[PDB]
Amino acid sequence: EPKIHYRKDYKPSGFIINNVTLNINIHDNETIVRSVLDMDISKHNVGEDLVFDGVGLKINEISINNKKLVEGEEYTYDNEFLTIFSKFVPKSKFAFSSEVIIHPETNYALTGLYKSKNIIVSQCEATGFRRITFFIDRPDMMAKYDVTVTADKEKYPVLLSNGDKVNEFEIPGGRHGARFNDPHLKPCYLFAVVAGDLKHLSATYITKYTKKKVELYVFSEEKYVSKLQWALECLKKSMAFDEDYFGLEYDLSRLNLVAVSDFNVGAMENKGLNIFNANSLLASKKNSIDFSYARILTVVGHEYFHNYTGNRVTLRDWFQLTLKEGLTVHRENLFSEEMTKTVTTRLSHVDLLRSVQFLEDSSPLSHPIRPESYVSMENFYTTTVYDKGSEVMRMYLTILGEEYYKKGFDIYIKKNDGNTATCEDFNYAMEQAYKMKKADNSANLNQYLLWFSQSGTPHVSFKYNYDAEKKQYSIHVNQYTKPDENQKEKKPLFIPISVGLINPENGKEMISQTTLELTKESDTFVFNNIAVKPIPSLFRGFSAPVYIEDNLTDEERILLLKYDSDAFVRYNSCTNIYMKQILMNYNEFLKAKNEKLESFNLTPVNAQFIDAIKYLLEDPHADAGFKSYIVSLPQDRYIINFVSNLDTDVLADTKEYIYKQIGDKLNDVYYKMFKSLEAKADDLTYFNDESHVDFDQMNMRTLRNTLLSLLSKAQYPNILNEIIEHSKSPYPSNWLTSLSVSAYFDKYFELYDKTYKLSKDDELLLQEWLKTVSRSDRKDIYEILKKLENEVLKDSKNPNDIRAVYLPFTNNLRRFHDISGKGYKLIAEVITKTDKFNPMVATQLCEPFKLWNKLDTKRQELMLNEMNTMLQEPNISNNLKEYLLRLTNKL
Ligand SMILES: [NH3+][C@H]1CCc2c(Br)ccc(Br)c2CC1(O)O
Ligand SMILES: [Cl-]
Ligand SMILES: [Zn+2]
Repeated sequence: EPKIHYRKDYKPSGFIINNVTLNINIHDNETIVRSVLDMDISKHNVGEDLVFDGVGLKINEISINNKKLVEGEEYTYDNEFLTIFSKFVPKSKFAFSSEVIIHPETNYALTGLYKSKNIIVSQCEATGFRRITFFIDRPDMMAKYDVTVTADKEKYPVLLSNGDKVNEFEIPGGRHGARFNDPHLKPCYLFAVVAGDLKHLSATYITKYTKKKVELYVFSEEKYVSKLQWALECLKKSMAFDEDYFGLEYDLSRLNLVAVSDFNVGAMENKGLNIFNANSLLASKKNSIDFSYARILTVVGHEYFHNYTGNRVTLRDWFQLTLKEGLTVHRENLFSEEMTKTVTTRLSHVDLLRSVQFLEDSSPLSHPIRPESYVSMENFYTTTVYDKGSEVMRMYLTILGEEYYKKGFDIYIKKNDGNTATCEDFNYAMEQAYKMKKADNSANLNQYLLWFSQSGTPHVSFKYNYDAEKKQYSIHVNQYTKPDENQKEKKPLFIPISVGLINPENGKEMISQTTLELTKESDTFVFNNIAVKPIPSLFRGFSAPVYIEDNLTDEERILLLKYDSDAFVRYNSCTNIYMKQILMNYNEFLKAKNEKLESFNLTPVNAQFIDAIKYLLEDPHADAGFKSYIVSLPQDRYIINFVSNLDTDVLADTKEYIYKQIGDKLNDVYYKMFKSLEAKADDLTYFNDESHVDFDQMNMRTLRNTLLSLLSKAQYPNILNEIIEHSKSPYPSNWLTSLSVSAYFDKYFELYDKTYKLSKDDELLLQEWLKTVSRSDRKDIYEILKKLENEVLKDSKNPNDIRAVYLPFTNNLRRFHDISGKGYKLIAEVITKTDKFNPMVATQLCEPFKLWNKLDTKRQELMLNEMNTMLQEPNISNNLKEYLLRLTNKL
């Protein structure tokens, strides 16, 4: 029965905070925070008490207009809210001031002000500023910030906060201070401070239009300063992209990026002072796997793009979160697609959406991208809000085209720059462009708003007709969203369907690609002068976030896979072929299990599909990244969206059969390709250059490592020789793959020790090594996890360490879901232990339970018993309690 906030209840504050003047004085065993708030009474004031958020603060004194308030008589504080009785609240402009004590050195929850190794750092989104000092801690309370930080100079030579550094000064006793002025009004969740012995790389950027000089700095601890350069390159690329595509320039004289080792999320867009999980900022080619480079490009870009979509235009309230996150992910997706120029970039986003986000949207946690209520906002930084939000933001571009999309985006910025905004404000701007494109001032996007308010994944299904004498082709389309616990009645959405038509005789396009606008529950689209029966290429680029039911034969899907122009449709046609096979074999194994059959049949894999995989693999002009997708079955969390009461044992048996069906025909091709790809995949050009990344070459290594895994599982003759040579590669992607694939051989623990020694002296590489062990397909994985706990992880409270040890293992379909329930018990024990010092990470660790009600009856009960046991833990966090109550349909 928690405190629940509702979107419909929004109302402006009765107060105004115009300026914030902070003095943050860091000592070994306490930090003293002095704060002066220059305040006023708003037009919405009705004489209410003045209530500040303030969580876990120790009050030394509080004052109004430099007269101390008296506890009990004039205020009360209950460790969450400071209430000043209205009788003592002025009726015009006044100053509120306070001095509180906080303890970053024991703040293991990494919210508010905390210590990460030898760095002091803040994290204030969403509602952490109230853990530093008193505030009306909501994003519509925008103010200007004057921040002084003081500390021991030897321990903390670098002091940072938002904006211009206006003074530096020495203090008796070996201390010093620095003062910052941020001229841009901001909500308090964008405040940040950093103190540490930081080293940096720097550059000067000159903006495109106003020719402003901007100093760019990237910071880390001294040991890792050599890992800063790619992030700086990524920042320069991000700034140029926002200038080139959106015409947006940076608006301060300096921008700082800072890496810290202990961080709950990827990074944070604090104004002029972006703070990063080190794993999302630091890399070097000797000490990072390839995937670090796309991760840093993404996160550095994302944080930079927030400078407009989030900071200069911010949020009226937290229900609008997708307005900054969906939009900023979309901006980062456009950026990364342009930077990498690989079709796999878009494909990876689709692969993530249709696995983890579709799972979420059919789970008890399902919510629209603009939720209707919350208890802890930190539980709603979800793949729905971010990734479905991004697809909803991308649909605007698909509908409008680039020219009118840019026009609408510029309207959004112009109308809302410097202010809070709502999702409706964005839709309104897009609507102005829509009216232009349609040349119709009665056109509107009112229906489009359902994408913000309606939960659940739409299902879009197709039927076809071709009249050869008339040369007339028809596509009959239906949409359906399943009722859920948010709406028992669902409405049709505005679904853009990018389509082409392929001539199956020559593989050629038969129409100009066109985007069909489905706005009704069903529609028929007719095409004339279609000279022969086509195969339709549907939802090109994955043009709407939906379940696609193409009702094509496997023969037609093979032709698309081979000849279509659109990477997504080729990949999806392959996905659909696999799913048809998976569901068939799954049912065959399931019946044999349920009926305790002594003999039964399995349906073999389609031989023409196997031939098509071989054809694409052997094509020297086809794309290595795309090839790695075609030889992999769909993700387990994708598959589960199509199976009721999923028995994970039967699914594992199903995958095993299909992979071996294909390998028994293609392993020699796999081996030949693994060998022929080596020269180009592993070429050492630019290995000593952190300013250039070859994303195509990286995709060649991904393909090689995918093929090696398939060949190792298959026990291909003498493949251990290749694994051992692979362990000698300079590329960590390769030598960590050699550990993974050696799980099937007696050399596993030899390579475990070899790669440990290669990893143990770099904090981030060791975490990648932990992930590799955790995900190893070992029969003794439970004993290996104990080894990691006892020898490596031990008592670490570092979120990266804990997540590395446990989350990859939870994707071990056969072992995590052991029918004894021991894997559920193991992870629940970790969740409960972690919740006592880091509620956010504890809730992140709950991820495997999200599919609990989609599993077979026995596993459902096992998972539910562990969740209810977690709910019984004394002093459970609000974060974890809310999450588990919602997930078990109690909230
Ligand atoms: N505002 C920050 C919130 C933290 C977070 C989370 Br949670 C998930 C993905 C990303 Br990317 C981020 C970075 C961010 O800038 O959105
Ligand atoms: Cl000063
Ligand atoms: Zn973000």
